[PDB]
Amino acid sequence: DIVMTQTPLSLSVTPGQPASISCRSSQSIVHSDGNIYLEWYLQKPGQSPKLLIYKVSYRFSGVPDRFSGSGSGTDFTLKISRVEAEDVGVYYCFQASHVPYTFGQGTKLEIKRTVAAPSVFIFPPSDEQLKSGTASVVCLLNNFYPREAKVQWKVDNALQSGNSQESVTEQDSKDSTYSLSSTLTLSKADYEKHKVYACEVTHQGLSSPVTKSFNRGE
Amino acid sequence: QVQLVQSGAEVKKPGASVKVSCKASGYTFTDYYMHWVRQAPGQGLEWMGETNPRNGGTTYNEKFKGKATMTRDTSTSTAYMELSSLRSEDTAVYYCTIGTSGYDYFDYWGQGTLVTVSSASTKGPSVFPLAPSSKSTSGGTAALGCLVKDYFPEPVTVSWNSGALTSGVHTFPAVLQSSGLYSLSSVVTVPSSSLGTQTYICNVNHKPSNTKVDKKVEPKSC
Ligand SMILES: Cn1c(CNc2ccc(C(=N)N)cc2)nc2cc(C(=O)N(CCC(=O)O)c3ccccn3)ccc21
Repeated sequence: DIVMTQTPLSLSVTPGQPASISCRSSQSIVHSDGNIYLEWYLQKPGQSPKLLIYKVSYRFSGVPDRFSGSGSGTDFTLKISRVEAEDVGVYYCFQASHVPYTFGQGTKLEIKRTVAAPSVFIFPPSDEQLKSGTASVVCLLNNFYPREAKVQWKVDNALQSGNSQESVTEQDSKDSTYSLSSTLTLSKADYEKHKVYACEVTHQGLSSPVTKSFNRGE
Repeated sequence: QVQLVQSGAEVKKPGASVKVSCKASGYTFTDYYMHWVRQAPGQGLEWMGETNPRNGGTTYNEKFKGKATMTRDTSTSTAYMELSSLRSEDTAVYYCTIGTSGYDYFDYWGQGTLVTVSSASTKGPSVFPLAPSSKSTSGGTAALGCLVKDYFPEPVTVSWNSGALTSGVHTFPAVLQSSGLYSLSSVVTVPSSSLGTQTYICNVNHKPSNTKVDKKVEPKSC
């Protein structure tokens, strides 16, 4: 099989910057008809891939002007003239010249936008969940940049450990930010042991940490 | 108008078989070759084969030959991919795709079917509201959401107000709990001034069990 090697594995560019992605084939990809069937696809997380470029340099219909492709022999390049927020995702190169057709390992595009501090929100367990014998407290960090944001759960200022899960979104395709959801789950009996439930948020855009909290039962 | 309608999700025990469907609509089924593509952790994106819509024959990627059986049903305009003796490595997203200009490109794709190979039973989620309150406000903005907890396996999809609310929506990637079950959350930032007139419903779809949940997130008086 023809190995398709993409460089870099992760591309990070500032807004207003061009983006170039290299795709190297381990063998020649000249179809028997004389053409090179080299394509470029963009995939957003939990979305199917989208066609950008076909046959090395032809821009697919409806694809923005900024996208273009080139390459010769075994060397191929995907070009973005000026990156837009909607450009984030994973770019894959693909050959359909020789069977079996093969894709590259993909290149993740990241927009290095201006530092943005998160907006912090907290949600006590709903009245519904409390009837089940379990209590989940959620802390939301919204629209921040960069992705490195630390959450510290505190119960009456005692730093919590071992009962929380967190998840960060893919980069937002409108404003180039990230959002983080953190869930602290305790049994109702353990929930009813503490009063002050707090999430302390540390980030590059925050001069000092942000603490969102509530008093259980208030 | 061309649409490739896929199974969405499938859960199967190891050693069992799965038949992944791809229903064609908005075009004459026999005009274009149907392709199958695997997206698996590590291995990544892999073309599995192309099925001739006329003779019904498939040109396989040698790696998937035998293991995968790609057929084309002209009576229901549905293409099928059958994976035999499922193993944990077979857990992946399976896409059907077509090309409308000869063998130049893949312009139309299905949504993908997430096939999970597991001995564990399918489990529907709990859907708890993350109610807006004085504790979830940020300068004229109110955050609200849904916590989708305790399901198995993946995926869960979330929409707000049947797809009519998308601005400020963040559906978080699932987390794997200490029990082996999954959990995710989905949040939206809305004007705080409109909490008294708008209704916000999270539409939860646990694809493997086909559980559809419409949960109203009512404001909290706290
Ligand atoms: C290998 N193969 C494929 C597989 N698809 C494919 C899609 C995308 C890609 C890719 N991503 N590059 C790679 C492969 N499609 C083909 C179309 C023709 C063709 O020229 N015709 C016209 C003649 C007529 O009118 O019948 C045709 C059209 C429909 C049915 C049969 N033949 C020849 C060969 C083909």
